[PDB]
Amino acid sequence: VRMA
Amino acid sequence: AGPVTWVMMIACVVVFIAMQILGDQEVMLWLAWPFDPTLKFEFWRYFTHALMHFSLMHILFNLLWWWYLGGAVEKRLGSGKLIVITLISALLSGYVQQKFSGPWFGGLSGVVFALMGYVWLRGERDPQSGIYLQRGLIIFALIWIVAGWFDLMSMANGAHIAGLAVGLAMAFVDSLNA
Repeated sequence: VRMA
Repeated sequence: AGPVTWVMMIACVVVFIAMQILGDQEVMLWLAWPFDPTLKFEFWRYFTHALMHFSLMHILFNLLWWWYLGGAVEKRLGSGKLIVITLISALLSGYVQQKFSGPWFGGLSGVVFALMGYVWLRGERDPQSGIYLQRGLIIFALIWIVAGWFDLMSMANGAHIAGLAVGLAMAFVDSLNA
C-alpha cells in the first residue's frame, strides 16, 4: 500500500 | 474554521477509527479505488480513497495541512470552492495514482498538494483573493514531493504530482476570471  | 473543513476532518477520523476496529484491509476493500472494472460503477471509491489513513502521523500530518489550507480556502473563497477543489482533485489524483501503481493507496495528501498548489498560485497571481502560501511551505512542499521520489517510506507520487497539478490549473483559471 501507498500513502497519498 | 468552516463547515466543509470540519465535515472532512470528522470523516477522516471516523474512517481512521474504523480502520483501527476493522483493520485497514477490510476498510480498503470497500473504500479503495476500483481494482477490478466490475466495481467501476461503485462511484464512492473515486473519492473514498481520500478518507483512509494508515498511521496516526499519517492522519495528523494530513489533517494539519488540510485544516490550515482548506480552512483558508473556505474562509476566503467559500465552502463551494473548497468542495470543488476537493472533489476534482481526489478524483484526478486518485486516477493518476492508480495508473502509477494500482489501486492500493489512500490519504488526503493528493487533495492537500492541490490545496498547496491552489493557495500558492492563487496567492501569487491574485493576491486580491486574500490567500497566499508562505515560501517556507512551498519549499517544504517541494522537499515533500521529491522525498517521495526517493522513498525513505511509501508515498503516492502520482497523487502528489496529479493533485499539485490540478491545484495549479484551477488556481490559474481562477486568476483569469479575477
